[PDB]
Amino acid sequence: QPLTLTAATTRAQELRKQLNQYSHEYYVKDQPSVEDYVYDRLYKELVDIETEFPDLITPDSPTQRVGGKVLSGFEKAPHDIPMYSLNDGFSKEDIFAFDERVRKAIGKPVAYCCELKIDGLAISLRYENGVFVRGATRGDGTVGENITENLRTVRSVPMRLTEPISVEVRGECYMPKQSFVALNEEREENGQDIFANPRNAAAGSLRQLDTKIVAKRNLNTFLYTVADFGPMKAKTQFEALEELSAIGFRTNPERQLCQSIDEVWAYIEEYHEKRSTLPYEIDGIVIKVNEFALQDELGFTVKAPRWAIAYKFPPEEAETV
Ligand SMILES: NC(=O)c1ccc[n+]([C@@H]2O[C@H](COP(=O)([O-])OP(=O)(O)OC[C@H]3O[C@@H](n4cnc5c(N)ncnc54)[C@H](O)[C@@H]3O)[C@@H](O)[C@H]2O)c1
Repeated sequence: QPLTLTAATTRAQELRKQLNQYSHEYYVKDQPSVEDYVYDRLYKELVDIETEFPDLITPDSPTQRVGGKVLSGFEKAPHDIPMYSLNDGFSKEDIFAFDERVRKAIGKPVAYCCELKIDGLAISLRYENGVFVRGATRGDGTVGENITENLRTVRSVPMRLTEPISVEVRGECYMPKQSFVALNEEREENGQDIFANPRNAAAGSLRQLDTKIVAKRNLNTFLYTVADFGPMKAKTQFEALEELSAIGFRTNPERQLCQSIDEVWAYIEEYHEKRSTLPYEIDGIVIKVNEFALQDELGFTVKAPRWAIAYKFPPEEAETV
């Protein structure tokens, strides 16, 4: 073990503080001081040390936490069903290793429902008898910020479902490139810190206390998770996407159900190219175990599901100069 117990402990402490500090600025202030990959590199090191010396994992470690503390100002939005993060992949190997773990837990190969990781803000919508009653941010996974109002200024968010059914679903809220571009040119004239990336613009907007502003910003959505099914009958993630659409939610069409891990990778390769042709920023791919009975079997860890993995994409910005 290249690292000695002392070297890893001290390193894990440095890493824990440094990373925690950065999370606070990124979630609790939507004003990060470091690039996302700088954070990711450091985060990845912590994970390696924690994996090499599990005895060093502490409750305060960022590996044990999701998102961040709620931005006071708004009303607290407890989550009846917890929200999480996802485990990341940065190589074809990671994708294959993930498949390898799954196969070992299921005992056979499984088909994956692949989707584009829409780069925006995480949201949760609550419906009671077809009526939109609450919209929330992910927060720290157990308590978000109530942003129902703000969310009602968004066209795609349906006010009443197609059936007077009660359900809870999650998805993403974003700002198309088209508008990110525009908005900024405007803010510049108003001498305001033009938004860094489409992600922070959306987050900066939705977490704005004055809906008056929010309304004019122009955001869209994509729903991809059913938290509380109510009377929904889908047994697979691929079906749930159809059902979510069918009851009135906007859902992303690029999804593809893959029967082999080779197909998953090709899907990843594919959209990594088409990327530019899309009107919305995507920060990767989300590979999901299609069968729900199986997702239940795999379960979650303190921070993320075992039945999914997110292949990360550097922002096209960094692939285009
Ligand atoms: N620069 C910094 O200081 C700093 C600090 C903290 C975190 N970060 C960044 O935050 C991110 C990690 O936080 P994260 O919890 O979002 O981890 P993650 O990037 O692995 O995220 C998954 C999230 O993506 C979303 N998503 C989009 N499309 C989806 C789909 N089809 N299916 C399922 N989910 C979908 C969900 O909202 C979900 O919470 C990284 O990009 C990291 O670099 C940066």
